[PDB]
Amino acid sequence: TKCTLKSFTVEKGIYQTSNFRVQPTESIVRFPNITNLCPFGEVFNATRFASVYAWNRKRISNCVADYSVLYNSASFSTFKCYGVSPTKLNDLCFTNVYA
Amino acid sequence: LTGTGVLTESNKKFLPFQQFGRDIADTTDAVRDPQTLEILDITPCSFGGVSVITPGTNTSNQVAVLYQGVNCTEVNVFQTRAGCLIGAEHVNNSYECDIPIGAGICASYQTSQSIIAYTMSLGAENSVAYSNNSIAIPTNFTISVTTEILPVSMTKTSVDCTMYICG
Amino acid sequence: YTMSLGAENSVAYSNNSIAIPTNFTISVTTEILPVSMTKTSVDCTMYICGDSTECSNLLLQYGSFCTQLNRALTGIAVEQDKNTQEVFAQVKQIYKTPPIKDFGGFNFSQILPDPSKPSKRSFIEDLLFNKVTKFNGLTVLPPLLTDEMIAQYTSALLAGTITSGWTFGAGAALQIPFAMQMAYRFNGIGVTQNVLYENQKLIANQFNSAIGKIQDSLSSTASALGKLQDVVNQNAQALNTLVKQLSSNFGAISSVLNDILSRLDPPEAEVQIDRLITGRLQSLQTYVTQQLIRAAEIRASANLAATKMSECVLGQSKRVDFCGKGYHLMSFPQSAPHGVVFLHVTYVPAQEKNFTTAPAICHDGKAHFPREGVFVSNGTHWFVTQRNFYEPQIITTDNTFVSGNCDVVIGIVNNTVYDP
Amino acid sequence: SALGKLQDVVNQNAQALNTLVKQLSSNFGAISSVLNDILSRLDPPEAEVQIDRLITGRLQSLQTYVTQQLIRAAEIRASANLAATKMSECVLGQSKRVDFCGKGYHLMSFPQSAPHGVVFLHVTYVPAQEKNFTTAPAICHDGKAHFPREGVFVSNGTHWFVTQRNFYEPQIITTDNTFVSGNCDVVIGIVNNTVYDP
Ligand SMILES: *[C@@H]1O[C@H](CO)[C@@H](O)[C@H](O)[C@H]1NC(C)=O
Ligand SMILES: *[C@@H]1O[C@H](CO)[C@@H](O)[C@H](O)[C@H]1NC(C)=O
Ligand SMILES: *[C@@H]1O[C@H](CO)[C@@H](O)[C@H](O)[C@H]1NC(C)=O
Ligand SMILES: *[C@@H]1O[C@H](CO)[C@@H](O)[C@H](O)[C@H]1NC(C)=O
Ligand SMILES: *[C@@H]1O[C@H](CO)[C@@H](O)[C@H](O)[C@H]1NC(C)=O
Ligand SMILES: *[C@@H]1O[C@H](CO)[C@@H](O)[C@H](O)[C@H]1NC(C)=O
Ligand SMILES: *[C@@H]1O[C@H](CO)[C@@H](O)[C@H](O)[C@H]1NC(C)=O
Ligand SMILES: *[C@@H]1O[C@H](CO)[C@@H](O)[C@H](O)[C@H]1NC(C)=O
Ligand SMILES: *[C@@H]1O[C@H](CO)[C@@H](O)[C@H](O)[C@H]1NC(C)=O
Ligand SMILES: *[C@@H]1O[C@H](CO)[C@@H](O)[C@H](O)[C@H]1NC(C)=O
Ligand SMILES: *[C@@H]1O[C@H](CO)[C@@H](O)[C@H](O)[C@H]1NC(C)=O
Ligand SMILES: *[C@@H]1O[C@H](CO)[C@@H](O)[C@H](O)[C@H]1NC(C)=O
Ligand SMILES: *[C@@H]1O[C@H](CO)[C@@H](O)[C@H](O)[C@H]1NC(C)=O
Ligand SMILES: *[C@@H]1O[C@H](CO)[C@@H](O)[C@H](O)[C@H]1NC(C)=O
Ligand SMILES: *[C@@H]1O[C@H](CO)[C@@H](O)[C@H](O)[C@H]1NC(C)=O
Repeated sequence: TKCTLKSFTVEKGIYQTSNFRVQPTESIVRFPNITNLCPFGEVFNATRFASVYAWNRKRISNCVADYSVLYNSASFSTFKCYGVSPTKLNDLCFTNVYA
Repeated sequence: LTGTGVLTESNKKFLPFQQFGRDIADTTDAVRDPQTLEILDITPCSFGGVSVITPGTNTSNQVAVLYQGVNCTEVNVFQTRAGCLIGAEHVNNSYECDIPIGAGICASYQTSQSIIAYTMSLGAENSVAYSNNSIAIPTNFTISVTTEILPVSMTKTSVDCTMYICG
Repeated sequence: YTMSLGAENSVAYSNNSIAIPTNFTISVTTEILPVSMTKTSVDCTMYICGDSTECSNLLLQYGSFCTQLNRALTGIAVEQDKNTQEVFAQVKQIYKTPPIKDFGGFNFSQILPDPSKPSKRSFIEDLLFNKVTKFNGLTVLPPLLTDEMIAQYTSALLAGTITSGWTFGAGAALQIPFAMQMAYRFNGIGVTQNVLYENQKLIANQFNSAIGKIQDSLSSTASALGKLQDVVNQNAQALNTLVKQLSSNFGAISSVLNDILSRLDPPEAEVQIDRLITGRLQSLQTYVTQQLIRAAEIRASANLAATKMSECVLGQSKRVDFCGKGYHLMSFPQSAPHGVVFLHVTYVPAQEKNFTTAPAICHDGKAHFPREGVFVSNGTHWFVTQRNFYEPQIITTDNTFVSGNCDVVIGIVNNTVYDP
Repeated sequence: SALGKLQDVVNQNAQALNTLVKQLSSNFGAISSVLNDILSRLDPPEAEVQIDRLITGRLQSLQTYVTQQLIRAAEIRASANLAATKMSECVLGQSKRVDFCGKGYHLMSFPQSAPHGVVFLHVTYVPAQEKNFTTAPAICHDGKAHFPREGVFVSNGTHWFVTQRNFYEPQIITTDNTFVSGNCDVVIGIVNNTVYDP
């Protein structure tokens, strides 16, 4: 009370100092069962990409994607992320990604 | 979907295509387990408000703590409508309201000098002997001069922005 | 169509014509007055951030806005408490009604509490309460004076009124029969006490009929308490808007702080957190400003209600159209959710009659002016009656006073005064 | 503690001024809260944005302060109107409004100057030492009703007297302070008595 009132004397009355809040004990990482690692050797390590006006769009779903092995490979010049961060992406589940 | 809360069971019936869920205020209160098909219920963590009922520091340093919107189980003990007051005792008497707690409960520092919690009294219990042939005519009087203070004005201040914002 | 301002009446004005009423009617009205609102306490930090230390560290860079809003809300709560504390708690001793309830013929069954139901409000107050019917940082604080305490205050006020009149508001309550109390109420508006002492039965019947009509109207319709319902709806809409303002992006990527923290790194998410904080703070400041304006309006209404209580329930106000349309007689407060209801018992006139009047009369060369009343005629004879009730009395020397000769008064009849 | 409202107004004004002064210590997201330090350490490009953010923050704070000051000024205007009404109705006259100037029958008031306020000394008339009596609506002497003009018919147990309403002063029931209206079988509560004729 003396800290929230910024003084050393307190008169008779009721003062709302702070609030109560239970702290969490542990954390869960509940995720579904997924296999069939998404093939990145055909999207990146392909024979030859198409032209700019005829870019190839390939839908990929029902897989598990590891985005850390791409940035840490030190083989990509630019790895700019928009809307998301270069990290904190291996802990999220996407609905439908494109390439 | 991340966050914190008490994952308890529920009674609502999620449709086969429905996975997540919301409430009246568009707040997620129930989701589905990714592994199994059990319908959970995201109950928010326990939290509320804390109020410190204390007398003047010149009198004593004994204080009390009131937890607002709790059920005496989320934290000598008193279950009130405003909350659960831990630090005072519930007496059966009734005095004037010194420290308004809420819902009629009032706290005061009385003697064994401790903090008590009682119900405020609305005044004395008087009963006029009303009858069809009874009147009470006064036989004396007493002139009483009372005081009444009302503010008329305040300090005339003036804040120049061209000197406050940009010095 | 075009709204009509009212009926088209043409008063037959004349310098020798007067309309004195020959009857009356007791008409009890109803007035709704808000006294207080719901005491809310919006947690600034929990509303802006919601259990986020990274967001709190950025919110701390905006100054003492959190403390300012908390102090404003606390002041609003204390003000809403003191409003009802000054409106209802205007009596020191809690009076009670005697067991033998025979108030000269008046029936206060639905007004006074009854032991048939549990310890709660009376029948009319229960009807009023029945007709007016833990969050993301927005908690609700309970009022200090509970509904039972407000009901006990209203019952004590009713008992003190019925048993004393206005003597309980200036010191110690003085016992007095309700018949003599009504006689004093009538004498306070000019009407003599013999009218009441002769038509007490009719007046009690009219009062009971008015109370029954009020009860039937309150049981039939529910929009009678419009102001309280409007205040409740405004508060609920303000709270709902303040809650829904958390679903807006305010230019950020999303409105979910935890999702933003899980997706973007802190360096890039700092700007999004700042934008969300600015938006939520602007919304909360707008809410606090509107709440302060509404609290000032409610304080004005509560001051008006306390004035109308002190000057009309603890006494008899002589102000026109202040505590009832008509000649005010008495009033009874009734409890209401976040408000107060008054039963303004007024003295309304009835069918009048045309007579012939004169400013004075001259008997022996001197002008005789009416001391208390007015000179009226029925075509052949002249009588001095009251101003609000037709009671023809013989014009004697004890009812009029002589002041000068009858040569300067513009208009005077040559009547014949009677010397007892 | 008598001038509690005045002390509270002064404290609220002082707290508002102190908060308005202290709001200059926050940067509102800027690098620093010192405008001169920012201008001396940064180039004009970034200094423009820093000054814009500081101006936005300080303008929001000043607008909040002005809004609160307007609310308090409206409250003070209402209080001053009430005080002027009480002055005009109790110091320049005798108010008949119940509980308007003192708790009791208002007699007179005396104004007293106070810092940013006014103090009234409401002189009231509070009755005391009340005694129980037996009252009656009217009396009948010769078959005609008798109602008192101004007073109440009270009896000490054996004799009926007419006294004032706010002060016990018994007087013999005469025809001067009593009028006749009606009969003795239309009033509920008639009491047979003898009216004296001077
Ligand atoms: C999913 O995987 C877990 C181990 O990761 C395994 O125990 C479980 O049987 C699998 N199937 C289901 C339906 O959970
Ligand atoms: C693709 O080629 C890179 C070489 O830059 C190699 O590191 C990587 O393992 C290969 N496969 C995939 C799936 O990226
Ligand atoms: C479904 O609705 C019925 C009534 O419409 C209700 O009785 C039942 O409890 C509900 N079931 C739920 C909410 O699971
Ligand atoms: C919670 O508070 C209520 C209110 O009195 C009480 O009746 C109840 O026993 C408490 N505990 C639980 C588990 O409900
Ligand atoms: C009336 O009360 C006063 C005290 O206020 C006292 O001095 C006086 O004697 C009393 N008069 C009677 C008649 O009792
Ligand atoms: C007579 O009284 C009636 C109302 O009872 C009124 O409408 C009418 O104008 C009066 N006439 C005269 C001549 O006073
Ligand atoms: C006066 O009006 C009432 C109705 O409120 C009626 O009962 C009564 O008979 C009337 N009196 C006269 C004298 O007409
Ligand atoms: C008063 O009215 C109620 C209902 O309106 C009735 O039950 C009661 O008997 C009445 N009182 C008397 C004394 O008749
Ligand atoms: C007027 O009243 C008197 C007495 O009340 C009566 O004698 C007289 O006949 C009345 N005149 C008319 C025109 O009604
Ligand atoms: C009253 O009005 C009538 C009608 O106009 C007129 O003849 C008479 O002189 C007036 N009397 C007075 C005293 O004005
Ligand atoms: C009243 O009498 C006087 C004196 O005789 C006379 O002048 C006057 O006209 C009379 N008034 C009326 C209305 O007849
Ligand atoms: C009047 O009667 C009441 C109750 O009957 C009693 O309390 C009071 O003392 C009496 N007063 C006098 C002066 O006898
Ligand atoms: C009432 O007053 C009269 C007049 O003074 C007196 O004669 C009589 O004895 C008194 N009675 C009582 C009971 O005091
Ligand atoms: C006055 O009340 C008493 C007590 O109930 C009763 O006996 C008496 O008849 C009543 N008198 C009148 C006129 O109502
Ligand atoms: C008053 O006198 C009349 C005369 O007949 C009588 O009928 C009546 O009962 C008397 N009053 C009382 C209260 O005795």
